[PDB]
Amino acid sequence: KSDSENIKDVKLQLNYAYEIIPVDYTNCNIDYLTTHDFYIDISSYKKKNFSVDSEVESYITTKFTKNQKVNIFGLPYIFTRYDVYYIYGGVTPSVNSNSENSKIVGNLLIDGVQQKTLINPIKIDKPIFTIQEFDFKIRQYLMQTYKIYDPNSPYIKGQLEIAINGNKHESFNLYDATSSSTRSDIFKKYKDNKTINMKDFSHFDIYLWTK
Amino acid sequence: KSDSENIKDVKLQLNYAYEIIPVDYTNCNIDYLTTHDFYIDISSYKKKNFSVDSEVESYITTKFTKNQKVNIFGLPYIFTRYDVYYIYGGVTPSVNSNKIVGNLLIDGVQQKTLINPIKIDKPIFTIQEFDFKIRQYLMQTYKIYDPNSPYIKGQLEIAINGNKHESFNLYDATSSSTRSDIFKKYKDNKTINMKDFSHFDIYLWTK
Repeated sequence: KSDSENIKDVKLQLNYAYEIIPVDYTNCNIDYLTTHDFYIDISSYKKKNFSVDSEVESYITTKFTKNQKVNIFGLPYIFTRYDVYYIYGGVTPSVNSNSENSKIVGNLLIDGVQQKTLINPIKIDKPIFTIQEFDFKIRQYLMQTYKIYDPNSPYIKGQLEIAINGNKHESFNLYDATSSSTRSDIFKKYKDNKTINMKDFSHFDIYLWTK
Repeated sequence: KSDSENIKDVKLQLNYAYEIIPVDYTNCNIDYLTTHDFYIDISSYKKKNFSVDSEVESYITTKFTKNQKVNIFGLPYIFTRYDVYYIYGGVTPSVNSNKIVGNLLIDGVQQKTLINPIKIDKPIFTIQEFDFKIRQYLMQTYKIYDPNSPYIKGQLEIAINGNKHESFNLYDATSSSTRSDIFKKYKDNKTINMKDFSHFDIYLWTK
């Protein structure tokens, strides 16, 4: 009865996955490090014992050390009866007051043609941030503004490209899911804990396609 | 070639709606009050200008006053580009101060007796907070809103000392219900004093 039914279901899974409140805490202590998990304390914020378990890919926790202060910006993929938030990656070194006021500019292209230059569509206050934080915020902006995950929008393909000084153009599929994808499935990509220093950030490009 | 689509679609809307981190803040200043909205400041928490707009039914904000301190526990129903959380109800007075037990029955057979599946530390709390925590307990433990679970009907009954108990439908959604549709019930800002809370009873059915 249709040839676009699948992309609609894919968009539905993405719209649901990203319509969420992130785990956002700054200047938190790394209580313990395992081969693939960060165990971070956020008890001071909660006023009761509470931690965050950030699961990552190999050789990421080795970049950190116990009792180092870090910032957390991760999307929860599951909830349990315990006072612990479960996220993938989203961990960066906290190196200052975390009150950066840097300008974020980007280009929005649809079907290969520039539509507008986005000025501060999103805001990031930390000097070092994860692509997860940038990705979440930009998708939310796109969801709210261009309805990119609405079944009635013409967008069925899209990429987010982040330009970093040194020809490093990170590129991510904006329609990265199947009709069966859970938040865990969709967020697993963030286990690489990919991080960018705002000072190395040049701009970003959003490529949306209708065919 | 789809079977039992309805109940599954209803469960899906609910599963989507309740799988969220709530707007939870304590000792917040009421910056402004309109006929149906509370505009509460949470900037000190967000380390940036940020507010919460709690929409409620008539004559609820009239029970509060500008600059009174309140606690917030509400479920966001929409996200926008602005630094404002949008919820229904979830507002209680912050008190100088600042024992949940019940049973669980499935298809008439009591499975859990006198359990404390959730925790609320406020001496006064909204039924919204209680309801959210109970549903998360049920979603986590029994996957009550997963289309592949057998639970298709349910009631959450709350007993209050010296008062009539109240019962709430746990599958209160249609196949086209948004988060706003499902959370609209919380606009009554129904609240309970912990000291008056007696116990609860959860009933689930597969038939």
